[PDB]
Amino acid sequence: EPLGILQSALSDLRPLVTDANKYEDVSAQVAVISEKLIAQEQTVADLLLTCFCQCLIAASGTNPPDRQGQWPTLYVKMLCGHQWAFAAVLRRMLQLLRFQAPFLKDSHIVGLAAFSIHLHECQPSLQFLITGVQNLEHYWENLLNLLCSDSVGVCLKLCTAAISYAFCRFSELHQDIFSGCVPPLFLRKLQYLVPRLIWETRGEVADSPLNWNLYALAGWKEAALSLWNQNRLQGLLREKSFQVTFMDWLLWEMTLKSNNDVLCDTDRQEYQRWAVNHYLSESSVVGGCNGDLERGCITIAEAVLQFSNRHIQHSLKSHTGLGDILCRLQELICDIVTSHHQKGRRHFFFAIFYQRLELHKHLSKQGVLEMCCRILLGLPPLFLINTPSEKGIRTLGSEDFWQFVNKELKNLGPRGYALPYNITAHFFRGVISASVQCKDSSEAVNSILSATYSTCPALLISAAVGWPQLDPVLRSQWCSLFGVDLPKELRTLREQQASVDSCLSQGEKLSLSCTPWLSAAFLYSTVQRKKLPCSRMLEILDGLSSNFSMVLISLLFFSVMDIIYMFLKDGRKHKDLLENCVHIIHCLEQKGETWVWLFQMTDERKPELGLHLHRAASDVFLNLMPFAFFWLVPSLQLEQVVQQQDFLVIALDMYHKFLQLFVHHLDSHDVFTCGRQFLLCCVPKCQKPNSAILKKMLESWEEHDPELAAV
Amino acid sequence: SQAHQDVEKALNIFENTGKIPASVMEASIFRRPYFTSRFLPALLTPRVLPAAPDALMLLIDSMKRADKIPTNMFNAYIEACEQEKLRKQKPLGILQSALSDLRPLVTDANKYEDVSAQVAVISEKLIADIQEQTVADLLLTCFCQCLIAASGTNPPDRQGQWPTLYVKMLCGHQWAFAAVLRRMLQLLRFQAPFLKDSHIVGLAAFSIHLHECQPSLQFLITGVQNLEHYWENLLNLLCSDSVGVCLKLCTAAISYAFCRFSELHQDIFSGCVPPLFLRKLQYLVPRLIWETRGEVIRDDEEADSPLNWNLYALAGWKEAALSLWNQNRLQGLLREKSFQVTFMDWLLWEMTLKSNNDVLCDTDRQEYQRWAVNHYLSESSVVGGCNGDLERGCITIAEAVLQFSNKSHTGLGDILCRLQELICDIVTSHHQKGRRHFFFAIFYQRLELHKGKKELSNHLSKQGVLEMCCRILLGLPPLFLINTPSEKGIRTLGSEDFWQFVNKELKNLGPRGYALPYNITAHFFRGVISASVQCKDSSEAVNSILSATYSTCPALLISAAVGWPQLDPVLRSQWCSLFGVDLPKELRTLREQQASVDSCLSQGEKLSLSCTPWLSAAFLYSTVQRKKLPCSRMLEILDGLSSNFSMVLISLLFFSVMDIIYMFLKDGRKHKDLLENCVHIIHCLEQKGETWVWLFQMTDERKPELGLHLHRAASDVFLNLMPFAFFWLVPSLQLEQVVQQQDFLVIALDMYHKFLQLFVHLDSHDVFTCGRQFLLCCVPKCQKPNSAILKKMLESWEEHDPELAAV
Repeated sequence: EPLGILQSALSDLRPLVTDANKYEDVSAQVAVISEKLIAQEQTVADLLLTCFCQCLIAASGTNPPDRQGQWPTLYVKMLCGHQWAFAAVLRRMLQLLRFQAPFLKDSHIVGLAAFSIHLHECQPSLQFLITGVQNLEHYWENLLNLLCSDSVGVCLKLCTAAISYAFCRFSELHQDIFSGCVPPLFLRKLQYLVPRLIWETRGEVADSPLNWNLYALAGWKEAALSLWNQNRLQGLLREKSFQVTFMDWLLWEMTLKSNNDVLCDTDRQEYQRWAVNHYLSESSVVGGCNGDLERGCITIAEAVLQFSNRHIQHSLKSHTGLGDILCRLQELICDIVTSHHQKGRRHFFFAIFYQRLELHKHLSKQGVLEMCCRILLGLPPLFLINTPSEKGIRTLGSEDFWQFVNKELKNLGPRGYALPYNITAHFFRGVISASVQCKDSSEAVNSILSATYSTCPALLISAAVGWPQLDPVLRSQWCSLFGVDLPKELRTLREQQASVDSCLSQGEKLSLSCTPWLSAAFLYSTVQRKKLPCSRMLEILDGLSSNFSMVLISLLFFSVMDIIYMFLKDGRKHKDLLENCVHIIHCLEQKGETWVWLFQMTDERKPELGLHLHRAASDVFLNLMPFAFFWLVPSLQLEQVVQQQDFLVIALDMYHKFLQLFVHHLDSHDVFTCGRQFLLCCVPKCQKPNSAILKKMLESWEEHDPELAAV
Repeated sequence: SQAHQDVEKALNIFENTGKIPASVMEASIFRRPYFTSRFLPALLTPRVLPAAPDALMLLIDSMKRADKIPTNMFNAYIEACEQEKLRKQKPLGILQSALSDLRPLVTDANKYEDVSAQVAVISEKLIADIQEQTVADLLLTCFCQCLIAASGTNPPDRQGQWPTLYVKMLCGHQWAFAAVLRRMLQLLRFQAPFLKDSHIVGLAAFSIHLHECQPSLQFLITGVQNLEHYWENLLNLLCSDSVGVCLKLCTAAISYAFCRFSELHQDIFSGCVPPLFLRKLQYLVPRLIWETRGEVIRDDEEADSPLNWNLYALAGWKEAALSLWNQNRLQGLLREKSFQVTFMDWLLWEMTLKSNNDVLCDTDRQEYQRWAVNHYLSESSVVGGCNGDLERGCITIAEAVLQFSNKSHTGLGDILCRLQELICDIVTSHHQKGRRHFFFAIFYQRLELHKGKKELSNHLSKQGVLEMCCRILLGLPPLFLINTPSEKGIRTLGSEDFWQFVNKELKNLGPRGYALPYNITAHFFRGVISASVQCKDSSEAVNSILSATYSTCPALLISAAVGWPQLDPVLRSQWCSLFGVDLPKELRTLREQQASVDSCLSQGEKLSLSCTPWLSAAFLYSTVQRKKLPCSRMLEILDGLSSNFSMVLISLLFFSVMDIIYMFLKDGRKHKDLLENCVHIIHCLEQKGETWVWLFQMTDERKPELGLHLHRAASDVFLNLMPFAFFWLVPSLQLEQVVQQQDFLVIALDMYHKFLQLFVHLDSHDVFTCGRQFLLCCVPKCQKPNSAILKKMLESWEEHDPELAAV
């Protein structure tokens, strides 16, 4: 009968406590026997916890806690001295707080809070055979960082009775050592949950509470308010072990479930619009900003780049407080670009991304370069531009989005030669929303888009690929600000597109404007978009121009990249494309040119036309170019790829890279043979011992390092 | 027919911000031939069991019962529920055999012999909750078996002369064809997330075959129309709860219709499949299945060939719906008008899809949209779309948000977050040619349809749309859209708009009457604070606005005064965050007045007066009314000898006769503050008169300045209700209300007219005899015995128009 005696004892302990009968405690030791007579159960926990939760409220009324006795200490001892029950009550408490958080009473809460404090007093209570937790301290965060997200109206009515009990138990001594009785974390969530829920104590800057009135209180809006004004507390949450800060606030507001909250969506945004301003007017000793605004955006981005890491969340957690935060970050960005002393420097907000990409140099182009966009979009299309104000002239330019977009194009693996569209519209839509500030709003654009074409090609080629979805925006904007003719750099593009969409129909001619690699993009993308074959592209073209070949090279490049994309999707070859290219080559082989310098993954001697192309291509792809160089080289003549200049110096320098990938096993044969037969009837460098050496082992370098000397 | 729609509207109003409506309470006493036997039983006839183990609507009933509103008949409500519980306290084998004898027949010999077996099915089905929930899953299930049995011998092209026949047989009955529908509803709502992968294809082929028969189902619980009003309910509920199933299904009622119903000219084929399946596969595919949006490539190797009927030996659901979106005959069929998808239907689908149900992470659910919006924003207008007019975009989004209502919600937040991404590109441009006027217009035209005053059905919709008009403005703030600066080398910061909207159709929004709520009156201040950066001074641009605001749009200031204490630290912190210098000269006089009032109340120091007698008497009133102090400690501290005193004593009478009402509409009968007014009157008498009738006159004939600077802040719900108060309080005075007043009789009649034009009452309609007294002793213009016998009828004008000409 391990139960009957249990209830008999925990009942005899009921009346014996109404009066502090001296030394009437050994009846505690008795229960030990009972517990020793019982060691699935999950009831000993509740049986032993209700004794406390009921004897407290039963004695209270006869006397206040301080003048109550030495009872709870001995109870906690007789409980903890058997390190198996102490491994259960914790579990039942955490189990009933979370799941049935609302299905609780107003008299069981305090019964757990006081027990929690009493636990904190017996720090020697430390068990190690409890998976998930190591020490006691961890338990507090473990349960509270789950309560303050699922249900907030129970982390306040549980972190208030604890204080109202501590300030009635130990409120006899401890002028200074008081701090150390309560657990620290309790005394922080208050500082974050009280104002939020009730406004009467937002910004405003006695003996004791009403003698433990909680047992027959009239509410919680006055028991949480009769305690926030207590001059003994407001002079207590200033030490370091009770100091809430700015980042540690975002980390908790980002985790509130929109649903299960208690505030309407049009009331939990005033709280943020106030707090974000209360933490910007502070000192850094506390952790808050010193009155600036830079440190108010750096510190909101450095948290979003830290809360997503634990939410990989493949393709569910309810709508987090996230998003809202990013709306209180643009209401603040419109206050440092719209001003009269701009001095428009933006080196910051980008060096913040140069760090996360160096922690692991969840790859870069998987889950971090998709937040450097979700952020960079929610902003206005003006922040991407500098807007200097040297002497009121207020010229235009950009040097921190180019130097950066040249290292985030590695994101879009779909195409490889292009950015996405949604990050190319903001730019062109910004240079139009910034010229306004200038005097002649149609003489800066001509300057920006002319400095471009030489510093950030990768942005135009993503326009060319999207023109028919973009023109009716720029036009309707320049015709909505002021009805004046377009500039000479958002117009040339319309002409170069119309000189295409017509001549593809029924055939007339092509105009061949100055820069090749833009006309070629227009042409190729239009073909692809109209589903035409690859035979019109090659007949509607000049034959006597000095700017013909430089179009065909560029046309071969996109074909290569499309092959490579088709390989990274249900790996195969897509035979048809391998034909187009060879035609292209034959369309330029009776002119005496050199197409083999796209396959130089360096910058040694490539004429200026490649750099402006390779500096637009991702690096996920140029690591594969060899996977495409040994498919369309053998599909050519065995002799029309040798009259060139320095051929094999690319061939074998590329085979050196075809191996690192292994460590198409069926393609190893074709590479081993085609990069083995040319080496006889090749350039006049060597006549033997080079094919032998190549057959020896993977020592092409050990001999080439000396062979390339003479050649 | 009507009262039920009214109950629905009231409930929809009692959930987003729920205490009680206002028009119903006004009508309880005015309209009380129609509040009993036409609206109460309308709310008590629904007496269903408490289906939810809680109070879902009985909240409103209990709240009304807290008052005298519902009569003792309330008891019969409870006694009725019990009675309902007294009402609800509570072969097939050979059918399975026959219905199962079919499968062997249909392998090769389906040569018109599958008829007599149908005759037997129908002959035994004649004789047959469990009676229905069991037979449905017995008829239907036979499909999923017979189909799969015949789909191994030959494809559907050649076979398939039984299915139409079996369905023809089923529809031949009436009490069973109406069970399969609800059974499929339940079987695709609850058990849908996990039932099977071949119990589906046996439902697409039962959906289609129910289309080529065009049966009649005019009688049903909900679906009254033909099928076309049934597919949409199903598909909408489903795509709102379960997405993957919607696509798994839509892409199986198609693949079964390019194989079957093939080999026929392309002009009539498009009538076999319903329209909505395509009208929804044009939307789902590019949402879930990326790689088909228009970014990567158009891969095509099998474009012109009947795609293989492989769903029974397939590999997955990512090649049965992508080997279909690439078939030319379809991709060239999604261009007709019978099924388009336009930029006002995409929203009403995407703006009702609650997270916790979708299959996408947040940072992909927030890229899909940004792709869509930027695809219906570069599309012609003959098709659904807007060429490049960001204005038109925002207009459409706002119109949809307004036409979605007919709190906490997740989908709507995303739309309201894209509004900001669109707008913030405007305020940072300073159009000066297309300005905020393009936006507010929408409201004005959504708010004119409800002018045909009716039986408490449109007012509710009016305030319901108004609350959303407000919620929006709080959902597209960069926080200074509501500010109209200019440019002539400098910036003036003026705001000529949002003042008309407030003076016309916003002040009649919230409680307390004369004020607004403290969620929209902070945006104006937190916006002048944030737009005062562009200028060069930043301390005078604010004083200019706040000095102009005294003449026009005064209803804002008062809403600050009434709500100051929870507004001071906000600004005191914002300013220090931005500049970090002293405050201006017009944002601190308010603080000084508040502090003076406070410091004077505790002890008493003959409060001063800041020459603005409709501000300095709002502080004084609210500070009292919140701390529950009485009158005597309210006007015992005024120092009126010759300064502006009577005005500070009339503003209080206004504020005290506009809160006798907020304590009437809000579950009450009468409040005891009229004594405060009977005292203010005795204080205005001791002075040299200072008459008080300006307030009780609606025209603008001779009302002095403040007399029309006040009514320009009230609401038309109250000003239409003053006579009530005028006739409540009057009887507490006599022999001085007239003989020493000016224009009393005229006003009394002007009021007694509207006291009759309200309704189509001993405590309500009693001043009949009262107004039948003032005449015998009044300012005698003619007033001999005619108005004593002429106002004794229904014509207060048959002779008054002339009896006033003799004055």
